Parts: sequence; structure tokens; C-alpha cells
Amino acid sequence: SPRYAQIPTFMRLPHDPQPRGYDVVVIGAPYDGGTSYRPGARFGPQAIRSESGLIHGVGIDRGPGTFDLINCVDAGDINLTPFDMNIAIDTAQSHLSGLLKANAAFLMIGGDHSLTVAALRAVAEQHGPLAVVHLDAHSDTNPAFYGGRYHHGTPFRHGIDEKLIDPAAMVQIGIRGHNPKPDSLDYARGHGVRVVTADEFGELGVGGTADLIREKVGQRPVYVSVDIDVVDPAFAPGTGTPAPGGLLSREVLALLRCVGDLKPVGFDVMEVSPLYDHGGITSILATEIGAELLYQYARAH
Amino acid sequence: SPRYAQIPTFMRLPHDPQPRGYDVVVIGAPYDGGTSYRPGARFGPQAIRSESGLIHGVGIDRGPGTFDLINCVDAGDINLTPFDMNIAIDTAQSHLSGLLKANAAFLMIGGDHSLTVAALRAVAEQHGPLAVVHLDAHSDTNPAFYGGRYHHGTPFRHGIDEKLIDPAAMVQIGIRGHNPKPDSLDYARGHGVRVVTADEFGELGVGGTADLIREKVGQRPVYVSVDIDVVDPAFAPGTGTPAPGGLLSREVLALLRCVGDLKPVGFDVMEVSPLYDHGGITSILATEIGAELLYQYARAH
Amino acid sequence: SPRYAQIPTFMRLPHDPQPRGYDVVVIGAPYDGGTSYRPGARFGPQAIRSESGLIHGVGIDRGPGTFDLINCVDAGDINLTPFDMNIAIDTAQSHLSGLLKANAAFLMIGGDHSLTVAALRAVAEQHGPLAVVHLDAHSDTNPAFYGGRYHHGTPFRHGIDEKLIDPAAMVQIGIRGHNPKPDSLDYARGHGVRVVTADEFGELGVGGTADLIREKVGQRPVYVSVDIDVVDPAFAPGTGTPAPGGLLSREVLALLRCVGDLKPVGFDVMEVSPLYDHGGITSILATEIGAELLYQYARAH
Amino acid sequence: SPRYAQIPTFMRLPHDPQPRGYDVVVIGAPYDGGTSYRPGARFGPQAIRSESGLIHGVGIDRGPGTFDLINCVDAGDINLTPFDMNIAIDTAQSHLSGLLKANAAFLMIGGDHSLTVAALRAVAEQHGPLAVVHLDAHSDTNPAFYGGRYHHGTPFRHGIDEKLIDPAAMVQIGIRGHNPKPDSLDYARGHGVRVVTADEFGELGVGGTADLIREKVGQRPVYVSVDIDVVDPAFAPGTGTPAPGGLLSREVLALLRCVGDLKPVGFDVMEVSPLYDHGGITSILATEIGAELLYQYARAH
Amino acid sequence: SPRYAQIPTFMRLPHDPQPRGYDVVVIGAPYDGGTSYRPGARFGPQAIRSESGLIHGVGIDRGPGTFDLINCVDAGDINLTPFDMNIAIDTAQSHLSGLLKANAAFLMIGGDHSLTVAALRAVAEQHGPLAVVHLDAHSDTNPAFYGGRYHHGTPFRHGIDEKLIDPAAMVQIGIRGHNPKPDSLDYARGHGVRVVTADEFGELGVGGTADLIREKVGQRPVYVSVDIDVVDPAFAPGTGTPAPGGLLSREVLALLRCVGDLKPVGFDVMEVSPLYDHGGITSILATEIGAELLYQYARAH
Amino acid sequence: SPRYAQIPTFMRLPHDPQPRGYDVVVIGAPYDGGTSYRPGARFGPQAIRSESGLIHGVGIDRGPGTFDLINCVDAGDINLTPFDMNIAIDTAQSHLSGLLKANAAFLMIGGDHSLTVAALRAVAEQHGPLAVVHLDAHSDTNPAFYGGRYHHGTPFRHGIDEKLIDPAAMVQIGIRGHNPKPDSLDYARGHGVRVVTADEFGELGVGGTADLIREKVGQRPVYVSVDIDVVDPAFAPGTGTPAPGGLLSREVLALLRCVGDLKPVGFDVMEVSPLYDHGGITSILATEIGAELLYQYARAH
Ligand SMILES: [Mn+2]
Ligand SMILES: [Mn+2]
Ligand SMILES: [Mn+2]
Ligand SMILES: [Mn+2]
Ligand SMILES: [Mn+2]
Ligand SMILES: [Mn+2]
Ligand SMILES: [Mn+2]
Ligand SMILES: [Mn+2]
Ligand SMILES: [Mn+2]
Ligand SMILES: [Mn+2]
Ligand SMILES: [Mn+2]
Ligand SMILES: [Mn+2]
Repeated sequence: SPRYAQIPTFMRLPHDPQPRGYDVVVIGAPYDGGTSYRPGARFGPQAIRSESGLIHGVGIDRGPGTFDLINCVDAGDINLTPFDMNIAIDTAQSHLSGLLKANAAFLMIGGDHSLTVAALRAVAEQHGPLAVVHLDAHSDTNPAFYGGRYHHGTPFRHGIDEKLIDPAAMVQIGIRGHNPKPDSLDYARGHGVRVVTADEFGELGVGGTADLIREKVGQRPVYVSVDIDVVDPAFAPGTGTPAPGGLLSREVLALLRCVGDLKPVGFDVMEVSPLYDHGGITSILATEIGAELLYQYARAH
Repeated sequence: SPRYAQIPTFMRLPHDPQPRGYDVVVIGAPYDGGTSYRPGARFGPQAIRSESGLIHGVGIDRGPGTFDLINCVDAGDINLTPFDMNIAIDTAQSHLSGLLKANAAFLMIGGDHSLTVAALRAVAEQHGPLAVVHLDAHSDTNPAFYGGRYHHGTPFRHGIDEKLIDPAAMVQIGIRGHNPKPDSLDYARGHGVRVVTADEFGELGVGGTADLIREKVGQRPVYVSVDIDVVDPAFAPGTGTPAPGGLLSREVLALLRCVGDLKPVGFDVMEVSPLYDHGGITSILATEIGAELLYQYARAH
Repeated sequence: SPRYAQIPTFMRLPHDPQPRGYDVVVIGAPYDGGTSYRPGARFGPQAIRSESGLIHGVGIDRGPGTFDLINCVDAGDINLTPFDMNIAIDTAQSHLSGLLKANAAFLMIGGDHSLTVAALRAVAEQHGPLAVVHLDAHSDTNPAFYGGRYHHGTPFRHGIDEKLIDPAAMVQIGIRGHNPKPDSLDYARGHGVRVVTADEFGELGVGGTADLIREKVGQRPVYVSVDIDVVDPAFAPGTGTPAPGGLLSREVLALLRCVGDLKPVGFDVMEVSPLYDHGGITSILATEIGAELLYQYARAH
Repeated sequence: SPRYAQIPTFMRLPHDPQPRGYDVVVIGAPYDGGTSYRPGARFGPQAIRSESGLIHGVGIDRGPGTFDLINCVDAGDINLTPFDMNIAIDTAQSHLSGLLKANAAFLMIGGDHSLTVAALRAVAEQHGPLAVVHLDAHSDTNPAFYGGRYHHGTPFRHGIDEKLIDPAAMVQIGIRGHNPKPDSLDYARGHGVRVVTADEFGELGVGGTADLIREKVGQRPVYVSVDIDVVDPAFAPGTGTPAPGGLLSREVLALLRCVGDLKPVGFDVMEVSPLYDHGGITSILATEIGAELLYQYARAH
Repeated sequence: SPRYAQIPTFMRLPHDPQPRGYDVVVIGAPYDGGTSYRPGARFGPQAIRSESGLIHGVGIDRGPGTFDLINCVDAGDINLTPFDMNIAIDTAQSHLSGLLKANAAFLMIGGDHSLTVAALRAVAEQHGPLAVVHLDAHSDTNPAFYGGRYHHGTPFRHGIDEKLIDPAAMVQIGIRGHNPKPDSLDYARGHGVRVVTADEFGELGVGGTADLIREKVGQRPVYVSVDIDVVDPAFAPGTGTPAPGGLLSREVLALLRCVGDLKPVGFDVMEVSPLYDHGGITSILATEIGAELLYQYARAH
Repeated sequence: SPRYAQIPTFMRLPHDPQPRGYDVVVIGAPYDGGTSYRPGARFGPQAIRSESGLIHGVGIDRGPGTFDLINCVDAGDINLTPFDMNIAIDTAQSHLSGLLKANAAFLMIGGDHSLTVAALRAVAEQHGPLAVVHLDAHSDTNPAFYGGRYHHGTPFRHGIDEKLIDPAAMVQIGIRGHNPKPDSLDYARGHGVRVVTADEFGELGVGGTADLIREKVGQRPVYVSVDIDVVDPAFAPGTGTPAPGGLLSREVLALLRCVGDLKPVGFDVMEVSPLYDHGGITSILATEIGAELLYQYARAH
């Protein structure tokens, strides 16, 4: 049976709009109301599902395969309105919380990074202050404002302010490019957030960074949020705010292997904007990233 | 609830892999093993479903809307192998026949036009020799050959040879471009098939051609097969064998309105090849064509 | 001096962010917060300006050329936020009103059609109830709702409700496809709006429709709003909600010639979404449409 | 044998870099040194050859097929430098003249329209003042200037000035858009050139225009020059200077049928710029146009 | 003479459909009947030839240039049917064997990787059991099946089973992603095939892997088969089954330098699918890879 | 205020066609008359400006931000004719010299690399023989010829011949691929130019190469010329002559940091050809490169 046949689900997992009893639920968040530049992330879930036919759960020289170790399912998407930022975030929180009431954790395949604040609220409600591993070209700890409380640059600002995240246990890797202001990282650092710029990542290497993550996160429940623009635009051209000089696909995938040494309670892959993608390579990468996280979840439990 | 949200089905119809009791079942045939030039029609069903979110059943100044008049469903796709032409055609016939055992008719959204021979066999088995309305830039009545019994240029040749079609009640509109040989249409015409070239269509007009169809088809059970390349490449660039100087989108959609004055027992929309499409306009058109046929089915019954 | 050289302005007109004393000001509205399906119209103004280098004011066998008859300028764009629908509409109204305080009229090159409610408010404030010529594939007279008061399907609903438009003097041409509900046009018609579907347009022809417009509009001050999706997706693939079976580019351009026989007090060209465009043909067409309106403005005065 | 197999030649004709004894030689002119806006026409010959696999010489209900009536061949390309306008034009003239020394006529598949002056010089040298049928969205009778003697807007200006063309026997169809100056057509008309704008073409129709051509050309040796941008950008997006509101593909192809009633001594299809093409539909159309001209040549002799 | 001028051949080499006496013949295999996901590799030969204009034989600081050291030619393509897998493979074998009867070796630029079994049969027939250097993201040693004996995942399975390859002298580099089953590599390894995953390649480095190849291949006649998907999708997006986290272009090109220390008797570059390519960079890379192999052939002899 | 709003200028800097008193003026050179293969670089300035909205002057953990340290402005473009190579180069020289008469230095965002000879003449006229840091995949020190005195392969040949450059103080990094002749680098090396091939760059590393630059350039006034094709086609597909196996985006950006330790008197970023770009990633990279140079200029002064 061809992998491009049949209605597309993430990695061809079974479909269940009202999942109950699974370890990890894959949930789509087709929304880009938080994008400040290029929109289009609302089609991310659809594109990612479409290309995921090429990725299975069986790695290489790994065990029996992710899906034989844990029970996963594709719960469809959250009905997020494209007309009201505040309403969409609340709907997201509500939906994500609902999932956690009957399932261990979820993997959000979405639109812009702003939606992560909803995930953090839902996950923190069930585990308490969370440790965070954030892969992004941008810090996403910028101030909100009137008529723009949830732009995709505020997710982790809210997380820290709302005590959803324990800054002393948060590490963001890949920061590069330009800050909106010269003292934009003072906030995150002042709160104890460990910032690893793309430059330092190059000095530390994958192993070095992996050790740093393990040391800063420990065994606290951790949320892994991945902004697709963390990798260089060459590997992920389909995104809203590309930033030249990013990580290689293999570097990111290799790094994520350390997640298996932690206690992940949730993750997401955001900012995929299909329209700007070339040959669907961004969606395919996004899929591979999701697959690696799902497998690491299994290894960790 | 946004139309781009949730797993995509044709026109967002309910999904049921084993449909029973419906008037018309939408079935995908993701296969391009019959394409002689550009492949890719295997992704047609997926692309068409994806863009169909923009098309509803409620026309304009029409009745209550197609889906309140008849019961339709998206039965997913036929598992067609991309490795063996003969096996795929048989699988298609078997699957399509299965659908007719518990449902009135089907609408095949597929890959290349070769698959239509399987539909004709399935439909003819339940209604006897069929009347045919074929929209295509090519006659598709060419000879088969060893190692290529079912290339997309043979569907209606088999239909006539196998007595699945009553040539005296077959009309193909839109023929233009180039025949493989100077006497290529002698076969169809010798059998009594009415050929209306794109040129003559221009002289007859939509109404004139509609009258011709009604007169040649009468009230016999009719199968309506539409090759997307019937319209000019400008309106449908996403197809395997484009042919300049074709019909306008509106001309084809207007023409299909006459189907409501007949007794349709099945139809298909083939040759959509997404990779060559621009802005998804081909898939969107293909969707609109399917919607018009579904509505005409309702009007006819 | 090459037309692709120098910072791009609409039709290479002079730039003046705070214009005063001109006949017609070209103003960009880079916003798509009202789009219900495909976003991207926020880049419309930029793309349209970019490709406008190919279009001059000198027609063919026309007079001395549009720009020697009237004084026009490119006023840049309105700073429209992508984070709040209500705030963007108010900012648009305010900015457009500002322009009318020192200039005769404006030509809004924008994002989604929802922004037209802001233009109608600004224009109506200076001329009173307006006559309207609306070219669109959709009526855009649908009900608003909580958390979505200004989706691009509500502009003319608000116009009528707010008494900004005199329905008895409004004509919309090109309607086709699907209404959200079977009784969706009852509203517009009940108010006396003349609806000319793409089908009727075909029967009436350009001349017939032009006479109808002149008769229904008279000499009342008229606002001409053009949704790029009025033309078939083949001619304008770069738009948010394509609708197959639309008008030909030449048909729309020819029709707009009748504007010179009226008293235009404003116009706009909306819904151009560059990302879905092919070869920039949509932006080029949008430019030509704007040029024709500017010229007709001159002819009318 | 698949049509996409083997090194590509125009319509899969035999290849012969030094042809002798043929009726019509297909020659490529990969050059865009004359383009004033979008470059890229230098790849036109290559793209056109590539897609020509879909077009044969056997029409529909026509005779035995073009290639059984006349002997044609693909002579490869003229080595045209992209660094010097004047040198390229001379090289073109020299090469084209060489072809005519041993073959009846040629079909130039090229780059920008400026190259036609070289063809006119070569053909006029063997037949004397020529009658001309020019299909273009622009008159191409603009003044040359220092450092730009051969921009693609000067071909027919030179033709008339150099007495290569008999203006009283020249007809250009499709003119639309914008003239560089309000009295830009005075030159052509003053010389007796019959200008049929896209607008008038609509009034005259294909038949009416065909009669006009026959009447104005008579039996004088005629050169048929076709600028691909004569058709609307929707049908030919792959060109340097698109002009909205153009002819339909079928209109142009139908019109060219009248060439068979004349005495054609040469023709060309110019301005195809592949990079801006969508789905290769422009190259495919260009191919079909060349095929129709080749067939009409045969019919005329 | 511009490199984009004249009918395109691989690296602008002379053309000869029936070559005799050359060292290396470049032969195209326009076929994708073995692709299991995205088709399109049938256009690989054409696209690769088209872009090869940018690559010459003269390296940098290398000797006199590849083409002055050995005699190469472009033999056109093998007429491979797109309708029957088994017939195409036999035709390929027959054609490739024919070439070896009068020429030293060949470089197959093709479609999907399944075609390599035909090359292995032809080469093994003249040299006996072969040593193999296989660059691919997938092992291609999967089981065949009824109605799919030659899908692109079976080439090296057949090679070993048919004794065309000496597994103890086979090395495949770049394996990554997902195996169809958790014990999928047991077969290759059980036969003594050295598998170097993309991960291990990173540890070994180019030099380390080069030493490993030299040691495992020795001086036995070796066939070098390169699947374009061995490099990360960012460098080669135009392929049927992309696999994130692949090698860098420079890594692969640098690695291939070790071929000059072996005794190459044949090579191929497969899976290039132009439709999914961006800016032709995949075809350009494929060309550069072919050039490096040709040069290494010369160095080795 | 959205960054995609308002007429686009490089990095949203103020616009001033006749700048006076600034430290660095950003000037566009929309010209590709020197391209030998793919044209299109004439749209480079426009595309780069368009995407530059994403890049600010405020780096990360850097000082107050580039634009608070120095005064920069976007001077628009040089009116370069696309019809005459020699005239365009002279116009460029004249315009660039004019800028230097009232501003410290300029950053040329242009078309093909041939234009750099004009910049070198203008800069050398005010500083004397210049030291040069050239990043390119090609040496660009090839011989000129009649009818092609300024093809993009001659810039640095002229620079040395005309004594505008002090070869003993010139370093070009990234050379790879193919030389037109086996002894093509003898010229540059014979003059004392330090050539660092992409291969050697890999051995030296960023730091090693940075030291080499500092040592070979010293404190002499230096011109930094960057050909976008220096990075692998994966990172910069939008260019005229791609060369596989190039540098990573981060490698080039990191390397340019050493410019701050020198005395830069001018720089340029050339060969960006938008049409071949994917997701605008080439233009975005080009922007980032320009930003880094501007910042390093500030650091150096
Ligand atoms: Mn983010
Ligand atoms: Mn980010
Ligand atoms: Mn067909
Ligand atoms: Mn067809
Ligand atoms: Mn609208
Ligand atoms: Mn609309
Ligand atoms: Mn022309
Ligand atoms: Mn023209
Ligand atoms: Mn393979
Ligand atoms: Mn592979
Ligand atoms: Mn260069
Ligand atoms: Mn270069």
C-alpha cells in the first residue's frame, strides 16, 4: 500500500479526533495569527502531514520502532480562528488541556510560535513549573503590547512571567541574527535562562550542547519547543522569518537525541510556512524532527 | 470552523473507507502508471482534496445545495500499485465494483485516464452497454500494445472493443492538437462515435453542443469522463499532456449543466498532475467540475 | 532609465508619504487579517508596485496620457497591524480620511477586501451615501460575528447597514461559485442591490453590463471596488479565494472603461496574494486595472 | 520510444548543424541582449525544444502530416554573444543568410524580438521588399538610440527604414497596453502599416482579421513574425514584457491558419522567457505556433 | 560560443548514438517506473544535460582537464518504456551491454535507482563479480515482490543474489532515516557488506571513509553507484525520496576523489527528479558528481 | 509598524537619491549585461531590498546597533542601461565617484560582478592602489575580448592591470569548480594574489583564513567584494553561475567579522539573480552579508 495513498495523517498514524488512553497525541494547530512578517503557517499542519508519508517510526539500528514502544495517534486539528488572536490562544489552551486529561502528552505540529504559550499553560497545569529546551533562531521573549498580546515573539516571555517555566531550567539554542533592541536578551538572562547562540553552538558542538542541556534541565519535566527556523534557510526555506547562518539539519536532529535522557512531557514543531517551501523539504524535515522527538519520548519512558 | 482545518476530504464530505447506502461515493485513484509523458497524476487525489476546501455544495440561486439532496461520502483511495499497470487496473475494477454493490454510483478523482477502463467495466457490469460523454483534448481511442496494454491513450478503445460502451451513444468534446497518426480518428468514427473537436465546439457553442449531447445520449445510462486537459493549459497547467488552444473553464462548467438532463451512472475527473500546477488552480477547477457533476446527478434524480 | 531601476512606486509615480493637493493618491494597505482561507494579501501592495514598472499612463490612441491630465502620487502604505482586525480597520479609516482632507480621491492597492469598509466610511463622510460598482466573484455581503467582525466577506454588508452605500445604486458583477448558504443573496437583493452573476454577464456582454451600470449608478458619486478574484484564476492565480469560471482579463478591463461616464470618488483593487501568483501576472493585471481606473477618473473630470 | 527520451530537437526533427536542401530549417537564436525589462529569452530555444516533445506534425483531420509534405530539420542555434548587441545582430544576419543559400526558408525560435531585423535582412536579400504579418502586444516600431541601436522595440522600425518591408503590405495584430509616447503609432501608420489593436481584433473576429490579412498581403512574399506576448499573460506568462487583456491561445492559432493562403518565405516565434513560465505552458504554446506555421507553409506550397 | 547555446549534451560532449572506441560513454536512462513515492526521475537525464553547460572538464590546479586525458561522448538515451518495469530493465541491460562491447565503460545518468541492476549485469558480464561503492541515504537491498520485482529499493539485493557483486567488497555510505523494518540491514551485513551510516560518516570524516573504501575495495574492478539523495535535501531537493540530515555537497565530492585510487569499471548518478528541484541546483550537483567520476576514471588509468 | 509596509529600501534605511555627508551609502546597480550564463542579476537590488525588511542593524550581544554608530542611507539605483556594456560601466564609475565626493564610502548591492571594476576605479581614485578581499567561487581574473571587454569574469583582471589593486595585498577565498583553462590562475598568482580555494578554506578554517586575510591586507585601505555564489548553491540558489560544494552561510558571515580589524573603504555583494532564488533565501542572505559589512565598517572606525 503506497504511502501517498489514503487520507494523510502524521506519519500515517491512525486518526482519532477524540483520543483517549494514548501516550502521545499529535495535534495540529493551523494558525498564523501571530506571524509578524510572512503568514502561511496556518497550512503547516496540512503540508507536514502530506509529506510525512516518507517517514516511518522504524529508525536505523534502533529498537523495534517508535510505534511499537508507545501508542500515538493523529487527533486532527484545533479549530483555531484566523480572525482573533486572543480567542485562538484560549481555544488552543482549552483543546490542549482537554487532550492531557486523557492522554500522557502531545506533539503540536502547528502554525506560528505564539501558540506555544497555550501549550505551556496546558502542560504546566498538569506538571507544575516546567524545564524548557527551546530551539529557535530568535529568543521569543519579547514584550507583548496592546492589540498584539500574542505575536509569535512573546511565547516564552509569557511562560516565564506566568511561572509556567522555571527560567533556571530553560535553555534556548540557535539564537542569531538581530535582536529588536540591543538589550533584548537581558530579560531572559536576568531570569536565569541559558542562551546558546548559533555561534556558541558551533564552539560547543552537538555533544557539548547536549551535555549543557542535560545539566541545566536535569530530571525536571521538560517541554521541547522547536521553531523550524532554527536550521539555516537552506534546510528550511518554508518559514515566516528566515535567518541566514543557521544550523544544519543533521546538527539539530543529532542534538534532539539527548531528549531521551530527560523527562519530556510535551513538544512542538512550529513556524513551518508551506508556501515558501521548496520541494517540500521543510515539511519533510519538520516531520523527521517530530519523529525523533516521539522516539526520544519512548526511550525516556 | 476554517475550511483548511481538519484532515482534508473531497469538499469536506464525511469519510468512510467502506461506504454503504450512499447515492454517490467519491473515490480516489492515486495512480499514474499509464502516463506516457509527465507523471505525477498519482498525487492528483491528494491535491484535489486539499484545495476542495473552497468549494461547497451550495451553488448560487440553485436549490438547497447538493449535499441536502443526495448522500455523498469520501471513501478514501484505491490502493493502486505504482509498479504494475495490469495489476493496478484489476485492483481498480475490483474496488470500484465493490462500491457499486452497496452504493448507487461513484465519482472517481484520479490519476491518469487509463483507469477509466476499470470504471467502465464496473459500471457496465451493473447497467449494460453505456452511453458516454467524454471531455478531453485527446480521443484516447489509440491501440494498446505489448508491455503497454493500458497506457492512458487506450481507455475508450477498450470500452468499445469490450462492448462496455455503445459507440453510437458516445460523444467526445474538445479534441485538438495532434493525432499520433493521420487516420487516428477513423476508428472511433467508424464505430459511430461523435467527435466534436475544440474547433467545432467553438462553432456549435455551449448550447449547441449541449443539444448534441442530449440527442446522441438520450436517456440511456451515461458515464461522464472528464480529462482535465480538455481546458486550455492556462486554466489547467497541472496535467500530463497539455494541449494549447483549449476550452475556457467557464465553457466546460457551463456545458456540464446538461448532465442534469440525462441519466448519469458514474463519472470521473482525471489527469490532474499537481507538480505542474500553478497556485493550485488546476485542483480547484477539478474540484468545481466534480461539484457540478454531483449536483447534476441530484438534479437528474 | 530602466523601469526596474530605482525604489518601486506604483507605476513609478513620485513618492510622498504626506501628499497634499493631488487629484488621486495611490495608497497601499498591506494587510490580510480579514482573509478566511489563504493569507498573503499583506504583500499585495509590494508585489503590485514591483511589477507596475511595465505599465505607464500613456494608453494607445488615447489622449496625452493619464499623468498629464491629473496629478497622482504614491503615498506609501497605511501602517496596518497584522495582530488586530478591529484596530487595523480603524487605522485604515483614519489614514484614508486624512488623505481626503487634502486630496480629491485615492486608489487603494491593498490586502483583503475587508479593508474596503474603511474606505467607504472615509469616502461617504465626504460625499454622503455612495453608489457602488463592485467587481467580485463573491457578494461580500455576509454577516459578521463575534471575534470576526471584519472578515473579508463583510465589507459591503457594513456599507449598506451603515448607510455608507445606497443599495439602489449598487451593482456587483461577476458573482459565481458557491454562497455560504442557499439564501445568501437575499440580503443584497432585498436592499435593492443589482447582482450580475458571471453567467448573466456572459449573456449581457461588456456593452450590456456597461449600460446597466450607467443606468443604475447615474451621476451619483460612485466608489469602484475591484476584487482581483473577479477574473478567472487563470488570469489571477495570486489571490486568497480563487473561483473557477471567471471573467477574462480583457472583459474586466473593457468593462471598466464605462467608469469614465460616471463620477468616481474613489476606488480599490484588492485580494492580490503574491505567493500564489505565477510569473507575477496577477500583480501586472492588478496594475493595469488601477491604471485604467486612474485614466477613467481623468476622463470623467 | 518515449518523446521525452533522446537529446531534444524542435518537435523531435532530425538534427543537422549545416543543413542543405530542406524546405524549412528550424534555427534557434538564444539571445536576450535586446530585452528592456525581463531578460531570459536566451533560454527560449532550449525550453521550447524541451517541451516540443508533445507536439507532432500530424494535425487532426488534416492531411498526411506536415513532415511528410515538406522536409524540415533542426539546425541547432546561432552562436549569439550575450555581450554585444551589434555583434549579435550581425552574426544572426550572417547565419540566417547562410541558411537561405541552401534551404528554402527558416523558422527562427528565439530570444527577444530585436533579432527579427536580422531575419528580415536575410529574407529581403533573397525576395526583395517583404509583406509582413506581425503578431505582438507592442508595435516594435520605436526609435533606436546610441548605445541601444537594437533594443527589442526597434525590429520593424529598421525593417521599414531599410526598405526590407513594404509598409503598405504590413499588418500587425494584437497591439494593446501602453505606447511609450501618445503619438508612437503615427510612424507606422504614416508609412501605411495596418494596425489592428487587440480591441479591434475583438470586433473583427478571427475571420474578419484573416480577410484583412489576405487583402493587405496579397500574394507578395510574406514574413510572419510572432511575439509570444501577443496572447494574454495567462496563456504565455513566460515572456519579458507581459501585457494584460491579450488574445486567447485558440484565437492566435486559428488566425495563423490564413498563412496557408499566402506565400510565406520565413517566420519566427520570439520573446519566450522560460524562467517566468508556469508549467512550461508558454513553451508548449510557442511550439504549437511553430507547428501551425510549418504546416501552413506546406499548405501554401 | 555561449554554453547555453546548441542542443544540450552532457557537459557539451560530442553526440554519438552508436559510440565505438571511447573510454567512457555517458548514457541517459529516462525512466522512473521503479519509484515508490515521487515519480519524475524520467526527466533527470534531460535536466542534468541542460544544466551541465556550466561544468567543464578542466578542474582547478588539476592536470590538462578530463577530456584531454580520456575520450568521452554522449550516447543519448536508452529507449526505456514507462509502461513495463520488467521490459525496461531488460532493454537497459541489453543497451548497456551493447555499449561495453565497443567502449571501455559508461556513466549512466538516469532515472530511479532500480536501473542499476541492469548496469551491474552488463558490467559483471565483462569483469566478473564486482566491488561496489554505493552512496545513498537508503540501503536499496530490500526484497522484491510480485508485480514489483524491480522497485528502486532492490538494485543491490539482486546484485548480491545474482553474484554480480562481491558483498565482501561492497561499501555503502550515507545510510540514514528509516528502514522499512527494524532488521532491514541484517541482509546486507550478513553478506559482508560494510554499511557506513551518515552518522558514522560524521565520525570517520571524509579521509577516514576514503581509507575504509580503499581497504574494502582494494584493486578489484569497482562500480560506483551514486543516489543523489545521499546529500541532504537542501543540496538536492530534486529527488524522489528525500531524507533529512544528509551529507554536504562538498563532503560527497571530496569523498569521490578516492575513486582515482581504485579501478572503476562503471558508474551512475541516479534519482534526480527535476520537478522537485529548486534553481536546478540538484541537476548541477549531479553534473559535478559525474564530472568528478569521469576525472577520477582518468586518474585511475 | 510592519517591516513589509512602506516602499522598500535596504534594511529600511532612509532614502536619498543625492546623499551628502553619510559614512556609508547603499547603492543599487540593477544590471546583468556582464552575465555569461544566466541573466537576471538586474533584479538583484530590488529583491534584496524587498527581503531586507527582516534584517535590522542591531546584532546580538553587539553594541548599540550599526545605525546608531554610523550614518547610512539608501541612494536608490544607478541608471544602468541593459543595452551597452561599455556605457553601463562608465555610468557606474561616474555615479560611484560622485557618491564618494560627498560620502565616506558605499555598499554596492548589484547585478553581475563585472560592475566591480567601476567601483574599484572610483575607490582607487580616492585612496590609491587598494588591498582586496574577494569572496567568490571563481577567480574573475579572466582575459577580456572584443565585443566583451567587461564580462563578469574580468573585474579583478582590470583591477590589477589598471593598478587599481595591489595584488600583493589581495586575497580571494572560495575558488572551486572549473577554470576555463588549466593555467587560468597563473595570472593572479604570478601577480602575487593569494588564492584560497574552497578546499584550502576547509583546512584553514574560519579563524585560519581570518588570520591570513589580516596578514595579507594589513592596514592598507581595503575593498571587500562578495560574489553571492561563494556559498554553496543550497544557501544561494539565486545566482547566475552556481558552483556545487561551496561554503556554508555561517562560514562566510563568520569570516566577514575580520573586516572590523581592517580599514574598509568600500564593498559590494553581487550576482544575486532573484528568478532562480527559492523562498528568497538568497536575497535574505545577501542582506545579512551587507549588514555584517556595514557593522564591521563601524567597528573598524
Ligand atoms: Mn519562534
Ligand atoms: Mn524563530
Ligand atoms: Mn485522456
Ligand atoms: Mn487528454
Ligand atoms: Mn471580495
Ligand atoms: Mn472575492
Ligand atoms: Mn515584440
Ligand atoms: Mn511584444
Ligand atoms: Mn537508491
Ligand atoms: Mn535513496
Ligand atoms: Mn564573480
Ligand atoms: Mn562567481
